Amino acid sequence: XXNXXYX
Amino acid sequence: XXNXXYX
Amino acid sequence: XXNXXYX
Amino acid sequence: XXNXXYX
Ligand SMILES: *[C@@H]1O[C@H](CO)[C@@H](O)[C@H](O)[C@H]1O
Ligand SMILES: *[C@@H]1O[C@H](CO)[C@@H](O)[C@H](O)[C@H]1O
Ligand SMILES: *[C@@H]1O[C@H](CO)[C@@H](O)[C@H](O)[C@H]1O
Ligand SMILES: *[C@@H]1O[C@H](CO)[C@@H](O)[C@H](O)[C@H]1O
Ligand SMILES: *[C@H]1C[C@](C)(N)C(O)(O)[C@H](C)O1
Ligand SMILES: *[C@H]1C[C@](C)(N)C(O)(O)[C@H](C)O1
Ligand SMILES: *[C@H]1C[C@](C)(N)C(O)(O)[C@H](C)O1
Ligand SMILES: *[C@H]1C[C@](C)(N)C(O)(O)[C@H](C)O1
Repeated sequence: XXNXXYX
Repeated sequence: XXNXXYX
Repeated sequence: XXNXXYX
Repeated sequence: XXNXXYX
């Protein structure tokens, strides 16, 4: 990761 | 809000 | 984004 | 003010 979310 | 990110 | 805030 | 925006 490294991005965020939430999915 | 309620979503996340990060932008 | 493009909106503002703050939430 | 105190809120943000932008309008
Ligand atoms: C990103 O979100 C995860 C899940 O809640 C968390 O473990 C990290 O601390 C946070 O930075
Ligand atoms: C973003 O939201 C996640 C999930 O609740 C949390 O773990 C992080 O600390 C927050 O920055
Ligand atoms: C939020 O956006 C306004 C408008 O561009 C800027 O003046 C602020 O510094 C920023 O926090
Ligand atoms: C809020 O946005 C205004 C307009 O750009 C700015 O003057 C403030 O510095 C900022 O905090
Ligand atoms: C992150 C926040 C969210 C998008 N509202 C969710 O609860 O649906 C997701 C599972 O976690
Ligand atoms: C959230 C995580 C990210 C997408 N990697 C970023 O660091 O670019 C952003 C500023 O914050
Ligand atoms: C932006 C301005 C605000 C709406 N007054 C707040 O302080 O509550 C928020 C956290 O940030
Ligand atoms: C703040 C950002 C915005 C909502 N995109 C706008 O450019 O329309 C407004 C004038 O300023």
